[PDB]
Amino acid sequence: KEVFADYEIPYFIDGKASMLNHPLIEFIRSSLDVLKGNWRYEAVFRCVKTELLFPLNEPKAKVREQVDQLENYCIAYGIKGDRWTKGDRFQYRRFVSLDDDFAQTDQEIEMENMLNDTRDWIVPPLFQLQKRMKKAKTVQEKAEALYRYLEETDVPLKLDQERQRAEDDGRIIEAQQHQQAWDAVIQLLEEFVEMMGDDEISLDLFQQMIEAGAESLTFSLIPPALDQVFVGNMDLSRMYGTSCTFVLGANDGVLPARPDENGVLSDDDREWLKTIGVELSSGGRERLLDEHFLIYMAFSSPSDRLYVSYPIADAEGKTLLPSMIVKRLEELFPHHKERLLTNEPEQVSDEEQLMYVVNKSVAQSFTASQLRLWTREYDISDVWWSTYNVLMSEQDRLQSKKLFSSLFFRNEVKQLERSVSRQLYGERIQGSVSRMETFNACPFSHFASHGLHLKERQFFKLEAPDIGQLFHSSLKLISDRLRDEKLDWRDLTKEQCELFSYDAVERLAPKLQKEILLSSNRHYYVKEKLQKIVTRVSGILSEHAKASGFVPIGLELGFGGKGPLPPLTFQLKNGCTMELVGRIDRVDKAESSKGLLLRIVAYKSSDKGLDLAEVYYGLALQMLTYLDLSITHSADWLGMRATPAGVLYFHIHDPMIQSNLPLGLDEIEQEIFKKFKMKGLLLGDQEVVRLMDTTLQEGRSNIINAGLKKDGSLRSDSAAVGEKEFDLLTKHVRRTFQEAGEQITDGRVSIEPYKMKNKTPCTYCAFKSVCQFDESLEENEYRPLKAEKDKTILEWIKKEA
Amino acid sequence: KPADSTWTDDQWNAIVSTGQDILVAAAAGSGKTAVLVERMIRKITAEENPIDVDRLLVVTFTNASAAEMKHRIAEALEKELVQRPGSLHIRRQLSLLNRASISTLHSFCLQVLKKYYYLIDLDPGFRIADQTEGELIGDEVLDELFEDEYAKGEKAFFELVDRYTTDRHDLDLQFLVKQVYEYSRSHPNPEAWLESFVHLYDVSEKSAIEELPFYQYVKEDIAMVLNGAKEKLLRALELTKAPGGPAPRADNFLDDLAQIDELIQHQDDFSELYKRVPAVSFKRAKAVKGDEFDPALLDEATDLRNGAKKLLEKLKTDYFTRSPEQHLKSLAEMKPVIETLVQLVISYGKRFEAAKQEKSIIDFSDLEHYCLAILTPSEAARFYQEQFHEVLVDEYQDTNLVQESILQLVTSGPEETGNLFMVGDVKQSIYRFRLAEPLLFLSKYKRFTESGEGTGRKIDLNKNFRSRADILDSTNFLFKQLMGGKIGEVDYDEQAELKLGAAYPDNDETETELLLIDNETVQFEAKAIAKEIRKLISSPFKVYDGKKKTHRNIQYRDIVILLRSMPWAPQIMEELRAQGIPVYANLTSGYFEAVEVAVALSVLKVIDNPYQDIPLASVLRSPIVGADENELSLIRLENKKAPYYEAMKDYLAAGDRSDELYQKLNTFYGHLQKWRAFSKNHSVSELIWEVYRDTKYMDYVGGMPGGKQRQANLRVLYDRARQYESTAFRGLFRFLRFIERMQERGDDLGTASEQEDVVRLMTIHSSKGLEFPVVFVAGLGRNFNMMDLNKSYLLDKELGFGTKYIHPQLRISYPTLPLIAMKKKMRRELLSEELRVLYVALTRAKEKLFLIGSCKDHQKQLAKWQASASQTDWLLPEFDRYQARTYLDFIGPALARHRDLAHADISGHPARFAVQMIHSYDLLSERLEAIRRGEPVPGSFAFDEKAREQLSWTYPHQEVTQIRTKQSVSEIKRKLYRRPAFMMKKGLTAAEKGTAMHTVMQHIPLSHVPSIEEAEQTVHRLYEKELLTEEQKDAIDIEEIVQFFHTEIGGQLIGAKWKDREIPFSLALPAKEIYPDAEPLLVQGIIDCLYETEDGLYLLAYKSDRIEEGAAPILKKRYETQIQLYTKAVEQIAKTKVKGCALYFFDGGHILTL
DNA sequence: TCTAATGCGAGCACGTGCTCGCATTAGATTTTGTTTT
Ligand code: SF4
Repeated sequence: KEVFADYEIPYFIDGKASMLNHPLIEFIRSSLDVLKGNWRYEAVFRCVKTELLFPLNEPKAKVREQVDQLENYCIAYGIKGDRWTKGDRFQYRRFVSLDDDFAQTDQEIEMENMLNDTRDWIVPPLFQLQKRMKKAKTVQEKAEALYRYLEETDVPLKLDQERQRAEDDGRIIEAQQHQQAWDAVIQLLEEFVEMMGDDEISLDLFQQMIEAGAESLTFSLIPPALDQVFVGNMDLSRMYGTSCTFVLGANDGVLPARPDENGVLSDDDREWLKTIGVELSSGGRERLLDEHFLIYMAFSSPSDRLYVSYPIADAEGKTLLPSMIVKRLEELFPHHKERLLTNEPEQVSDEEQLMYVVNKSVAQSFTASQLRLWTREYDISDVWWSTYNVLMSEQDRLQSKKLFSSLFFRNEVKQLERSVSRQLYGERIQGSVSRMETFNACPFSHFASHGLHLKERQFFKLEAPDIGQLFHSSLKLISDRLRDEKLDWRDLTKEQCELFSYDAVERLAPKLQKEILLSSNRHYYVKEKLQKIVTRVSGILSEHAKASGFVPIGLELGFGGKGPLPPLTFQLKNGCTMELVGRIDRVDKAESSKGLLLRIVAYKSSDKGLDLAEVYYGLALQMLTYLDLSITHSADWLGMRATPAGVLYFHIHDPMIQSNLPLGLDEIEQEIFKKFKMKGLLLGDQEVVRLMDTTLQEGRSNIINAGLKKDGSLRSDSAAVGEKEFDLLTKHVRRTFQEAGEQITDGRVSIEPYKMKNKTPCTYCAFKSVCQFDESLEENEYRPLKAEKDKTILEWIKKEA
Repeated sequence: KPADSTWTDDQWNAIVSTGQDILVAAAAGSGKTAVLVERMIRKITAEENPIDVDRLLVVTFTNASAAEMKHRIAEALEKELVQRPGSLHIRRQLSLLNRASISTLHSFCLQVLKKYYYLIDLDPGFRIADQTEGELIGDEVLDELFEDEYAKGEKAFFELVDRYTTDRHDLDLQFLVKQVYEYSRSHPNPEAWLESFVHLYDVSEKSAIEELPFYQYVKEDIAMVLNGAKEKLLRALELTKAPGGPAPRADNFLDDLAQIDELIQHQDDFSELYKRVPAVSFKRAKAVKGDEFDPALLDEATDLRNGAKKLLEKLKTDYFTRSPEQHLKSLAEMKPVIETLVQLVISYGKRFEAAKQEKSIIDFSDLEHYCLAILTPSEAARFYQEQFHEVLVDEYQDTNLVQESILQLVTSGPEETGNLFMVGDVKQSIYRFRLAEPLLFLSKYKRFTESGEGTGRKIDLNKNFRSRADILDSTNFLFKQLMGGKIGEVDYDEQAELKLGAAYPDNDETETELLLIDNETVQFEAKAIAKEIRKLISSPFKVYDGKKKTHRNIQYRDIVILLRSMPWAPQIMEELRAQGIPVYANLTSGYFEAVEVAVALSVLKVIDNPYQDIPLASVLRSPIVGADENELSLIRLENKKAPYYEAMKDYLAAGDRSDELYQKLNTFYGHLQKWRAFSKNHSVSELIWEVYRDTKYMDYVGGMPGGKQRQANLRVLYDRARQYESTAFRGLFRFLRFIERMQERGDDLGTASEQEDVVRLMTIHSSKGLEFPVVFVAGLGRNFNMMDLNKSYLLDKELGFGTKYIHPQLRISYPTLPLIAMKKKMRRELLSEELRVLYVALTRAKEKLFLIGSCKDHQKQLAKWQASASQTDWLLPEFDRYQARTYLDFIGPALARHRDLAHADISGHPARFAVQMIHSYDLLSERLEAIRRGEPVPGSFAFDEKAREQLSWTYPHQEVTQIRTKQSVSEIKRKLYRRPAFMMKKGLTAAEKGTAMHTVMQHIPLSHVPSIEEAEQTVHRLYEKELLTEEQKDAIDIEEIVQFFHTEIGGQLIGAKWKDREIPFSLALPAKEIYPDAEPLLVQGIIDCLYETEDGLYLLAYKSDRIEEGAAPILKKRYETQIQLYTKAVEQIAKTKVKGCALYFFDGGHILTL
């Protein structure tokens, strides 16, 4: 069908098409799937997308655009089952955070109204169908309920409009099949009630028989024309006055075809029945021997020319073998040339390559391949140069030019013009550390994120960021209640930790990811898992509080925007101001001989610590930014000029210790406690280490990544650095932000991903289909980042200074 | 019977021997296929008492082998037919061969299912599901089962979940369920094997550790490491005897050794070992001061002693950190969790089978199990035993237990007198991960004798007819020191060694080469490979054609690079393609990371639901539209909050037609809307093709770098859509969901050039059964995959299910004894398989070998190899072979004793090697612009006239290719959705009554004018003849029937020379008479009546039209063209002429003439 | 996810020197694939 349509060859297929693609049959089947599966997402929108449910005399292009946004909504909110048949309106809110609660924007009300309107015209006919279907017992009243479902939705009128449109565009054969489909369905129902109309039947069996009957439905054979290529079989197909005959699929197992015996009677059954005196149909060996007569009739039919062809490989690439007939013909005609059929013209003669150019489409198709082959140092045939010149000599040449533009195609990225970038990003870039890191990893990823604002399809699925937000807000709530009851983390008992954490998660659950934790029993148990995690974390924070000299100042402290702290500000060459707002997880203060000390703690779901290489390449700029702001504003916000004590990561989890020793309960508790030993960076001195772990007298610490010798000096295993390194790192962070913001305003949006430690940011990115990155394609390569040691990094930052 | 004809005695035995089950150990290069064929031919083409082909059963691994079997048998039948042309039997076997039972075991099982569907609960029209389709069904029933279990909320279930899941989700448990179920499907009784899980955990304190099954592996492991600690210390003691060696420290050694021996004394007593092993300490090393010693050897002895320390500490942490009683208690505490797990898995199995039956669907596992259920021996089994006189099984070393239980069932007679003929080779069994059992082969090997005395026959084929002496010598030399014991599972001796049988003109460059690279590593690797290949091509290497005895210069076809894994393949392909080396390789994954596939899928997504910003942006930026970054951002500028699609529509709604970006988005928009409407009426495949032609994206990617591949990637997406149409039928909705669900669980498809002069880069596993003059095996300096032995649980064929001791409340976990046992067992089994992989790797060649690996430091690793190569006996130390994690760790030490790189015969073996210590540093237009411009190229081309003639050509008779041949009167003149029967009132419609009267008019006697009584009589007879329906007969007007025969035309009808009615006619009309522009088309109809008088020929037609003067002119034109077509038919066909036409109307009894 | 290098103190051998024993982080590295119509 597709090849002859593409090669402009009129044909007559001696076969009847199936109705399984017709909107009417799909409408019926998927409807019964809605009823059987209790309104599953798939069945519902299969039912809707057949457009037979669409409002009468309404713009199809508008209704579709409404259904689509309803679909996306149903996906994001996991709408299924009785939720469709409930009286409750589908509530919509574009953005909800579990740390607050707003009121619906007029936009959201408009959207929600549209959604509920769409639902309100989709549900009723489908609902009423379920009403009658449950109540209907016998087959007749079920078929009656189905037909009523067809008539209430004005299906005949919509089919009539469709066939009229088909006639109007000239697709008259397509127009006829609508009326054919309706007649088919009606006949099916009639026969059904004729044979079992009074019999009481189940919904499953009714659907089974409807499905079975629908599978058999056939469109009436398209009548033969005055001049067509007759394509048919070798068994029942008849011919007359045939000049040229093409024989297809001369493969082993195909021709002669191995006869499938299966039925009620096997070959041995029929054979023995034949010896008894009962004559039924033929056997396997008989119909296998008849194959030669069939091949004979097919071979003897053409008056002028006979073509016997066979493929050597199937659709997938599996080897297909020539038939016994091919070898037989090689015997009868020993010096007859075998002709090669290929879509690779360079494998046949120029005279055969000339046969390819039969029309404009296929000529363009092949000559584009030939031109690419030509670019690969191959002296392609001149016929394609001739056809090329013809394709550029007639009117429709821009189409061909566009097609041939692939010859010099590279995944290039044009730099954003100043006016375009200024309008897109804005006059003032109000961003965050996350955005800057996103740009640093890949400029194009930033262009698709904070530029084009492309949003991936939202699913009713609990992801890691959602869980992280749950943890953050939970600890926040617990902290607030702690200061409310004049309690401190030190004074928390096991019972109190459990109740506090459990209730906190209980409070945050109905606003986390469209209420997913309340949607199923499985997610209920997930909620309990999360409650256990927050519980243990609470206990660890308690123990840490009782062994640290650092007191938490502001938890979830935001800078910029509405936050207490002012935003860090940057000036650019383009004139655009660049301010970064963000939310520091935790800041701790501590008094010492060196004065005031400030440290920053961030709650991570991962254990891995800060990598100076990642900081150098601007991939990890969160902590040092938070520290920089906390130190620079320590006077106007807190008290006096403080000193960077360090940056710390806290691993929120519920660990399972894997000890090879029979441990006691106390030893187990200690082994659990040791799993929460914070990673990050510290200040290279004894006093700070003793302030972060007041229990540590000599040896290693179970809270911080540092140790002590007999002297009092920290060991080399300690992840600590001098104040020089800290200030140097912060300056490096500032320079990264400045340069990044500069390149952003300049319009740099090139595709430049990195590859460090066999890791690519492309794996976590959703813009893979947008960037269309191709490493084989030149000008498109990763950025190899040497993973050097910390001292080498700091030496680089020093040489840059 | 004995006879001679170019066969060997062993091959001869494999051909003629009959009367019992025969096992043929065919080595690599042996003519197993030729022997198998000949054996069949003799039975098929015998003179005394021949048997038909359909009385045999040939089971193969791949369909390629079955097809090859069929063709070689066919050729032999052809030869026999040349020698005896007259024979009906021999001719008949050639006809039967198409119906022969040469299949795979799966195909045979399918045949059984199709034949005996009624024995089990199966649908006769069942469909074998896609792997992805079935797995999606499994995923669904898993989620449903889990949800139900969470709903019940039983304590046992939660206990299971808390142990085998993370702290955030329960995925790992469901993966565990899937794994256990799959692993259970490899036993002839999955439920029983699952219910045997608890027997491993059914222990107490009073249980003897040494009496339990799994301890078999715990025992040997200790016996191994202790013997590995003794030898490691003996070598230290010997090193004290060396002149530069330290003499005093031998005291410490003499102490340590004494301690280890003390442990070896109590190896069988686990309880005693718990008391002794943790108490063992190595005394402080006696420092040796002086320059009379040797710093290298001094520091080496300490390394050896610390090696013993490492081994001992490893042994202690493995077994003796808790008492055997505590071990037993831990193992006993885990039992209920195991019971819950088993019942859960069983529930999943029943739910999965029920789900599959609901959709008339089976797996590939179901293919074996349903077949086995049928055969159980039952009537079917007895029939198949009756039918098959012999059963031939190839690649028997890769048969599983279910397949075996089917084979032993379809074969007739006990093992002593069975007909099961089986051929294979354990040394080539590289599929254990697919859960096949080579032990099934080996057990029958040992069970059988070289004779057929009261048992099965074993036959050994040793001669290698297809490979050079150097290859066989190298292979035998290497695997003589590697295969054997617990690492080889098979003793490598004579009658197992490869023997030369290939006549070869000797070459000097055929020696096995080893290229060791110092320091991507794959970059240096591939570059070294490229250099050797280029040297082999540049300087003429002669490949010998054994069949025609002629040397030919080596092609790229004769060079193949074999890898253990395929992630290294792309880089090697890139480097070799850069060097100028043609390379082809097949991929089983990475289809959805191809950009063209991503773009095409993005298009399908937008056609499904346009409100997806990412697939939309993908299509817009793709060559399909060609929008750049400025244009894309320009689209966003129009609307910043709304979806990207809305922003596009808004730009279209605000833009001017003079903009190029407008043209882009508009043309795409029209295309999009067309596709939206097109997808609703056509299948997915049709939509893909239509997109491909409307975008010319396939044509486009065909003209960009690697377009050959890219067009294929787009081709197989169409073919895959057609494939999916069987799974759950058509629809972009269904298709895209299926693809999305396939990817989200991590499933992939292949990127699916077999012509000469291409270098094939492929897996060693896939090279099985193939052969090449030159073989490259790289990645030999790369670690094996030991990821299987890390998780908290493990699955075993014998021991069943092992797992860590996990306590959810106490947050503690530690490995249980049977787990560690299984780890040791699975490791040495894995190592065996790997060694066999290396075997097929080396035996896939015919001329030359290329061993290539990498390392860090040459000299130190060479010393590391020398450490292992110190033993006098052939076989390398079993512990040192166990400690291997790299292929080099196998090859190296075996090569260290050799003369080229250790006295006695090992040095004199006829194997030749060439070692290269390579280092990383040593490896270190007018027409174009014409096409870019859009301008034609200048020049005189020979096909210019032809091409321009053909592109301008139009079919002469195009205007009639769409014109229907057969037409109708109503249709020519021209040139309602009905209700169901059970919804309307009882019959009696216009068409019914009209036709009912028409029947009377065409059946009423025209002899004379009938009265009312005669008319009623005719009607009654038509009622009894069943010519009239009773409802048609009940409803009839009697007046008009009388009225017609009282008319003038009626009277002329009664009185006529000749009369005829209902005369079917077909008329050929020139195309022009109906169609305006520019060959006869057919026009058929039925003339109601014709009658001839003395005046002429008159035509008559009946009409039941609604009437009751002014209606006559309308009725005249209503049937004008019809009457003209009737008259034209009579006048043209009958060559006569019609004088006057008449139409009678029932409603009133009116007649009008034309 | 398990394997190799690092830090520092303790006690044992010939008060000082040196080897061991412990505890940790980083750290490097990294699959195999028939089978049906
Ligand atoms: S995928 Fe990799 S390359 Fe494509 S955008 Fe995201 S990061 Fe840049």
